Amino acid sequence: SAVNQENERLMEEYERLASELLEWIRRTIPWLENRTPEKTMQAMQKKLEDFRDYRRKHKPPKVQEKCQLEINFNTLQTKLRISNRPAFMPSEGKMVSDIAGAWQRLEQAEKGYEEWLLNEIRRLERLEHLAEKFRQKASTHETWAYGKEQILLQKDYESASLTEVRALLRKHEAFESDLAAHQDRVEQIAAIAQELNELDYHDAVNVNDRCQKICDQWDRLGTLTQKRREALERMEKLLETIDQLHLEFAKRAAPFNNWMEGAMEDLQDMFIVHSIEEIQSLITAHEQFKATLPEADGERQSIMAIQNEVEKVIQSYNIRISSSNPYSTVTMDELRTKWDKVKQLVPIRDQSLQEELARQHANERLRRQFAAQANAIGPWIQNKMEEIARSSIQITGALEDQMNQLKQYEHNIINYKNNIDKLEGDHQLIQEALVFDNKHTNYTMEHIRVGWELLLTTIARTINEVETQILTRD
Amino acid sequence: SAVNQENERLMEEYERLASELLEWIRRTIPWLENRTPEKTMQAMQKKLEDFRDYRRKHKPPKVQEKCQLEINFNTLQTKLRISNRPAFMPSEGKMVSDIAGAWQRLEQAEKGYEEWLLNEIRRLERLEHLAEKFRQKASTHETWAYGKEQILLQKDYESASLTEVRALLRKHEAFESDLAAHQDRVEQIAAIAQELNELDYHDAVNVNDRCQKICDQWDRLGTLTQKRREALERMEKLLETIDQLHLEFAKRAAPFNNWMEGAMEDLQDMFIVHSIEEIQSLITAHEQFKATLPEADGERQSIMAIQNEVEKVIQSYNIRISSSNPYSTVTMDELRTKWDKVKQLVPIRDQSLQEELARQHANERLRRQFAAQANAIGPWIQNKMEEIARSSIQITGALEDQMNQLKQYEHNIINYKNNIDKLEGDHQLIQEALVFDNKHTNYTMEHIRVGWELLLTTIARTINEVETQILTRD
Amino acid sequence: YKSFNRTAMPY
Amino acid sequence: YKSFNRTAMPY
Repeated sequence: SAVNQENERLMEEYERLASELLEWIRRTIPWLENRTPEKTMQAMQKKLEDFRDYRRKHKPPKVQEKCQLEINFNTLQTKLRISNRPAFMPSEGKMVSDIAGAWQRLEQAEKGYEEWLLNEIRRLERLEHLAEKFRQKASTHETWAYGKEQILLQKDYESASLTEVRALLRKHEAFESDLAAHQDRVEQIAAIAQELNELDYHDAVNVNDRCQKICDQWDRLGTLTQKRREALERMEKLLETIDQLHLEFAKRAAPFNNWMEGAMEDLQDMFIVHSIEEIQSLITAHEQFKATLPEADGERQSIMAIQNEVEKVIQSYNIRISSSNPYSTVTMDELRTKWDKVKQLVPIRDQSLQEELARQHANERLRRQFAAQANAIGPWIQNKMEEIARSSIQITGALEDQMNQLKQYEHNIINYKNNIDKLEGDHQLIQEALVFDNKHTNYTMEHIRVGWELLLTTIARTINEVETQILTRD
Repeated sequence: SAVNQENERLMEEYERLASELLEWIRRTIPWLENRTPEKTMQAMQKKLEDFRDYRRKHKPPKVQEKCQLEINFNTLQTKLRISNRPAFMPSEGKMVSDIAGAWQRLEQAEKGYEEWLLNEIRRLERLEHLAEKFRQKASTHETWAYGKEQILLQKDYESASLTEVRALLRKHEAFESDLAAHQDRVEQIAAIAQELNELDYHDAVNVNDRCQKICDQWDRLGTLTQKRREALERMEKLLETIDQLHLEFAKRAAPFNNWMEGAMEDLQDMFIVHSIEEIQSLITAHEQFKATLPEADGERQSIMAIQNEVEKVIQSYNIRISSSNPYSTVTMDELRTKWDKVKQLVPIRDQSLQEELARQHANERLRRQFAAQANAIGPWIQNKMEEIARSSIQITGALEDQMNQLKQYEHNIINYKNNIDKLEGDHQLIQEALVFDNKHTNYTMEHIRVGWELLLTTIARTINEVETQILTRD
Repeated sequence: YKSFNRTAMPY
Repeated sequence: YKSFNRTAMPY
């Protein structure tokens, strides 16, 4: 029984060594069937080294310890066959058929533990980079649009001029180019939030919201930029059409104000004419002007229809600003009151022209009645002088027959005295009216005056000469 | 002596009647030789009626009274010839020869009294109308130019914009047309003062001055209007050339600010590449950008040379106004400090690109040394397994000759254990560097792991199988 | 004698 | 795996 005790200390070796690796195989099987991922990537990096130490340090001894127990069994069962001893049966379930099933399930548990950790850290690696690139991109574009909505809402242009509105439009033009450059920024952030949605980020709850808030603001900026452009282009086209009317207003306001201011001097301009044609020519030129009054009144209405159009523009489009012309110093009141003064002066000029026409007619009436008498008295005296000249020489030697004719001529002259007095009145009236230019007659009052003064001097002369010749002859 | 007393009462009649008309002829001769004109026209109008009453009322009796005394003489001297009485000789100088000389000088005094009064009132009439037309014209044009000189002096445009200066120029354009319409007004007043100078107005002393003052102001207005136009056209052409530079500034400021603001994101943009070509392609595109830095720096200098030109314009022409751009929100400081930030980020991007290139090179260095061992250990184990497979079947029936070869293969495997441990280190290092994509080899650590684990399991198996076959054969 | 008398300019 | 990595736009 010396060899009988050797087998007892070798069969308990297989029983103790089987429990040594079965207690290890039963403690690592729940760990190998874990497959529950961790949140951080660093945790899975350690979990791969935990599997690595198992694969290069704890599995190599157990691989050898699997067939080592099989080595001891395929020798111990040959020892109890040579000296034909009772065969060994292991306790509870520490048998060869049983241990093979534990390693068959352990090698079935790790049929993808390395491949699970690798493609979990492969996914985790992309999630960790995309998470920080999202925070980077969504903050640089978050901060860009701080205040962008409120500035787009500004209604400053409601009281701006065509200069400030065009300048505003060029500033707004530049912001549109600035906006365009960020389309690819929000396009990128939308795709980063989609890749972080597909890869299942732990905080994709707040990324779906933080990205939709940014993408929703972008929709607001697109429309707001076109709505402010719609208001700036409308304000630009309202002040542009107001300037077209303010330039066209000033264009015809000055020529008309110069014509009106000029016509006021000419309507009052004093004059003095001594010819009936001299006054007529003034009426000829004044009645020519009287004809260009509906012609210029039509122009006056047209010029006012242009400043009434600018008040209509501000009213219809409700863009309450100063309807004053910054080009012309000619007001609508000036064109109303100045015109009334010009129309008021026309009957004054007509009245003063016709009163001078009446004067020239009265002056010519006096010239005509003076010439009728002068061209009858003048030649009557020249013929009465020639009658006396012929009657004062030779004839019948009888003085008494020439004394009859001399006292007859004397009576002819007495009867004509009244007709001379007529001319003195009409002469006084011509010079009282301030006329001295008589074209119808050649004789003046003085030429008749001397003819009559000669006529009476030479009748009494030749009468006294015949009276002395009658006495100095007895 | 009854007829002797009749001649005494008839000779004293001629002596008394001669003194009656000689006292009249001597009182009217100084009046007839007056010819001293009066100031007013109304005074000469009366002076003509004074001559008229003399010509139609006081000369007609004296004409008859001249020859009436001659009638009495040429009868009285025939009476003292019939009854031969002493001839009559008039006292002092009341003789026939003497009275003829008084009337010869009286008719010589009035040889132009009517013609002097007529052409004095003819001249006076024009002087009286021209005097009131001068006062009318010189007051309407005096009042027109009240303040015209001071307004022309206004230096308001020194702080006006291109809008206000063009508008000012259109207002000034209108005043030039207003000025032109009054050239014929001052031309007329100059001719009225010349006609009042030729006709000798009593107050032509003050008309020569009052007209030269008005004509002197006109000379001032002509030059002043062209001097203010010279200043308005200069201000218009200075602000016009400043706007050409402010539009050209904004034109290239936004594209450059968008490029600069865009390049700042791309210089910091994070990335992760796992290929040596993946990193190379980034350096390819970054070094392309590094080449368009003198290209855009030249553009940056050109854009700044345009805002330095507007400061040069205000300085050279001394028209101190705001040199700020009302078109672009891009300041010169923005273009200086933003550029410095872009140049500061280039070595950061170069540093971070090259550090990742070093990583990719180190990762490929590890891939290459792992594949060199795997593509040598893998095929060595597959050839050691095939050697044992051939050595474990048939051969010499002697087990001891196969037991020699089995324990020889065993030594070959022991000597190779270190070479396997090498791969475990380099495998750990590849996954420690986060690499899993090895293209050079087909085998992973696990494929070598199972080959070695099979190799030791099947050496001890076939060794124990030969050991049982040596014992169960005696 | 010269004429200084003016007439309004028709439009 | 897609590439999100961006490169600076040359002028």
